Amino acid sequence: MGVSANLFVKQRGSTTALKQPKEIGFYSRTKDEEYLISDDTNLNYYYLPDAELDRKLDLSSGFQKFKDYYKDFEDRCSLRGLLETIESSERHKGKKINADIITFRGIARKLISCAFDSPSFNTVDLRIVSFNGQLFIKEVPEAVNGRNINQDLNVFTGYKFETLATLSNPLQYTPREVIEKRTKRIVSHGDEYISVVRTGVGNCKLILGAEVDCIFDFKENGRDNLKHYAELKCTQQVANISDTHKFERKLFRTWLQCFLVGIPRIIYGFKDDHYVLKTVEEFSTEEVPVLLKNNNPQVGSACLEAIKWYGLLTEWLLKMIPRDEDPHSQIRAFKLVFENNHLRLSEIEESDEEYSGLIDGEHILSNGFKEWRKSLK
Amino acid sequence: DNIIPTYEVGDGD
Amino acid sequence: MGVPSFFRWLSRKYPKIISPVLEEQPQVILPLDYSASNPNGELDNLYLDMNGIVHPCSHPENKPPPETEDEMLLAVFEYTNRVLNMARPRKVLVMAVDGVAPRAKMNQQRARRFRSARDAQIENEAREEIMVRNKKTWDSNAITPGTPFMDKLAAALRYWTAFKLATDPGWKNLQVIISDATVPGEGEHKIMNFIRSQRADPEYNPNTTHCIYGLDADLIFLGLATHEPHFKILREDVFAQDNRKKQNSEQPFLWLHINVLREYLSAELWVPGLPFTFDLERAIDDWVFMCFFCGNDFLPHLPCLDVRENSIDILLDIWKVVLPKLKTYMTCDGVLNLPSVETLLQHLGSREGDIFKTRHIQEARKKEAFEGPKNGVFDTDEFVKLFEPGYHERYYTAKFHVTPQDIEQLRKDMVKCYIEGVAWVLMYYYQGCASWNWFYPYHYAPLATDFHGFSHLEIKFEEGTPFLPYEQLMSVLPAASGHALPKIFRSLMSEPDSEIIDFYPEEFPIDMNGKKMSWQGIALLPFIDQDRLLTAVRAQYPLLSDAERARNIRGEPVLLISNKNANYERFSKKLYSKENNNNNVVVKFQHFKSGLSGIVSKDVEGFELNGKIVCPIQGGSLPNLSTTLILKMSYRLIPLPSRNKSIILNGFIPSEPVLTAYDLDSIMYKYNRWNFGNDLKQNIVPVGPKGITQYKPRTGGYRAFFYFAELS
Ligand SMILES: [Mg+2]
Repeated sequence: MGVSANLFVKQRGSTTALKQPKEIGFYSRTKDEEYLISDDTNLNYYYLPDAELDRKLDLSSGFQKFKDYYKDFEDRCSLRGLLETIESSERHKGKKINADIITFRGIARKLISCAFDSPSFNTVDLRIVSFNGQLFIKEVPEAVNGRNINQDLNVFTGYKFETLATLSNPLQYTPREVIEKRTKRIVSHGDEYISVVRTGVGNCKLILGAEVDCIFDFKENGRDNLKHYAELKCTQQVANISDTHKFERKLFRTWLQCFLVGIPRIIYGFKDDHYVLKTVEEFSTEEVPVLLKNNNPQVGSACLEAIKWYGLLTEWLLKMIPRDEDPHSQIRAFKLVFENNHLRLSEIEESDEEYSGLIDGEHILSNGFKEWRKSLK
Repeated sequence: DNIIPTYEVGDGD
Repeated sequence: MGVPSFFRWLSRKYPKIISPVLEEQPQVILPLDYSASNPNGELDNLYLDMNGIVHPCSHPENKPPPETEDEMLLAVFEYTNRVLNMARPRKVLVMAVDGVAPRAKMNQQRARRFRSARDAQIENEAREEIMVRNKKTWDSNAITPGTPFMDKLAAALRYWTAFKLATDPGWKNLQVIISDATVPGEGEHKIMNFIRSQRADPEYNPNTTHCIYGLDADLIFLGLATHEPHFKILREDVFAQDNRKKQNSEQPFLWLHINVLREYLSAELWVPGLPFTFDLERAIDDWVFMCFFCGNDFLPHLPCLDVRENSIDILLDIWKVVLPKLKTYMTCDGVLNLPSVETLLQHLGSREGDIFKTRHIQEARKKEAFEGPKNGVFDTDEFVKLFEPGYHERYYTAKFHVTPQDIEQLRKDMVKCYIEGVAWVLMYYYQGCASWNWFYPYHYAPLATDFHGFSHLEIKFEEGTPFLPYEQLMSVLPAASGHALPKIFRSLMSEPDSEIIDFYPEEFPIDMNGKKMSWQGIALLPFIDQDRLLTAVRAQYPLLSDAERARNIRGEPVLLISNKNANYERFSKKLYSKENNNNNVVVKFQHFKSGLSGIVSKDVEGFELNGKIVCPIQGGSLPNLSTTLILKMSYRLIPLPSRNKSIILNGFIPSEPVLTAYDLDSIMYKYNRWNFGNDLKQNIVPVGPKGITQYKPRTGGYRAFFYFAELS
């Protein structure tokens, strides 16, 4: 009886713009999975002078003492801090946020890039959905419980560059010894600052949680800081014409990541073989579509195709008939989403399934205190 | 093709 | 007179630092503060060191000096108006006047105020011998804090600022700060504290361009010590002052680009093979330390380091030999590493004897190529003969009149006090004064071979309060200039019954050093005992008039003036359209909205929104009535959250580099000429940030790949 539907991944819509991103709030996540709503202890500040690029800074240094906390988390992809942040913005104004879909920027990017990247290259994942009066979308974790250590070292390299280029407090409030210790400092992952952004495409209104690296120039208290953030990005050599094309495909995915949530600056480090930081370069998020149209037309073309697909995708998430029954005490429904063989597939999770009793009755998708917030109107 | 992605003004609520 | 030897050293060693000022010469009364600056690029900020223009106006090189204090103020307005037409600050102007100085300088000011008061008697005797009858010269000891004349300049400045902010539409968002003589600290120190506090705001623009006007040579080292690379210094042309061998209306001026001096120092300060990483911001701090160690306001020179220019070149050759043996640079954010300074001075002590031989041989060549006491001129050097063996004992026994058994106990104390002084002077310029009370107790320095046994020393200071203006005046004036004080204090200076007569000797011995055939000797005045001076002076206060207790308060407020500005509504609403008839509440503001930061409160001088402003001078100027056009307020710096760091800030974009590879190589390898008064006009250099990115193109980068391909 219930919903089953498929969307063809190379079909595209008509939307070519996003509603201007605005910051609802923020939270920081501790290494202990505690969520600190309206708290910014994990927001870093950028600092890396041009003179530092003359020094042969090594991005492999300290790999053996890496604190990867994120592996040990009980619910790696949990919505809890996003929902708990939304509730705090609703409590002081007495009404729901008018939005249709609540999700992470990472899930929005993983969807949109299906239009271009095949399931293996994309690293396709299960996505899982429910309604309450709006759609809530969650990623299913990787199930893990250029090869082996040489892939883990290329992952670590990104977290070390983000640790070398930043400070935990403003430069003006940081003592000189903390700047000198910075090359010896332990690198860690799963200790984020997450901004909560309101946005939209066509007629769809969206709330995206977005993990941000640092603030580039300055912080304004009690205001949208969205124009002050930057993304610092993972690093590679460029020494030949075909290296420019390998870079341009990474720069497109990086523009897509910033554009969805209004981050205006992208900063790239570059490496030799081995792990010496060779150079740094910086891009405004507005340059990238023009820069790609000039240097590589068939990649620069994808910037419009991505948004024409993002609108089609989000309209068909609402038009593939999940119930949007508004009364927050009416019975819920619950669905899978996949990408498989140029189709995206969606199916209800009927009450016989092991998931169905737990996403409907229990903690696995929406927090009990959030269900009480909204059922108390 | 001169068209490129841009933002639009929100609903003001 | 010829070019000063310091400027001959700059034009020889660093020729591309210097470039001409450009002027528009419009002849109409020039409206155009608002047109594009001809002398390249715009200034955001300008700082005026005001004593650098009060002195040229009142004692000019022109045969007529101004004949009244009213005409002196009128000349200062004409000169500052010419300075702003060259410099055109878009965002802020600071007018800093010398206030009460630390004890470290008061004992050096006292010498010059006593010395010039004796020169005034010698000329008044020459005028009396000719005798326009009774036409005495105006006493230049009047230009100090707390006098009737500075109290007059304080009103003239605040009026002339209002006239410009009311009448000129170019000033419609310029912010003017006035740090008058009633606010303590010298102008040079006030300006550094301002720049340092603005730079500590997170909202600060890393690319604000800056300028200091002033005639002092130390401004170059203070420009470097800011670590603002977008910096230029404005000065009168000392090379035209030679080539003139006919009025101030056509006197030319110079820019000195600190932006390009850093570019020279990048090659000059390079040392290969260091154990720690080379870092130009710390190398420049050590070089600025050497420039203040061997030429200074607060300490006497080492006997070895007689001329500052070739002395810097000697200390740098020692630092280049010592540095690869050290653990670190010698300075850090204004703090010394005494272990490393002890090794630098031990190396100088090993050269000192041969420096003395070569100086005496050179003076013998200068000669043949051409061919203590109770009072009067004399000379201690003629007995010492530093160029002949055993001078160490002969120096101390002649200078201090000390028997040879006590020389060790004396040497240990001078080296302690001199190193505490070197530590005080470095802290003064890098973080603001550590004590207002500290001073060096002696007329002379140790020899360089004396500098050992202080590596262990721990240096500490207290910010005691600066003196009140009459305590300052008593502490630096001779009895001859007593007319600048209230009548009551003149008795303490001059009656033989006074508890403090011994501080005011009518004549004192002057010791010519180095056989200097000039004015250059040391005046051996007695050092004031300040607890004994203050208890005498403060006993008079209950006999002052209330009009004389004013002029003797601290100007704890600096003052800010604005005019329909970007902050004018916010300031006017909180400060003046008040909740209650008090002065309780205060406004803190940040760099982004207008280009200035600070803390602001209602003015204490009695300003109000519908009042009248009227000038204090008889030059024919408008009573502006313009409290409707203008706001003025008491102003205060935001105090530093942490110690200031010698680093470049995030987002600094450099200018175009000026030096070619041969300019760098000829500096690295000392490759020794310009007809510099003419050849200087070939220099022009760009100002402000070039491009929009913080980093150079380097191979192995996406945007750099196309850059080097197109450049091929
Ligand atoms: Mg990043």
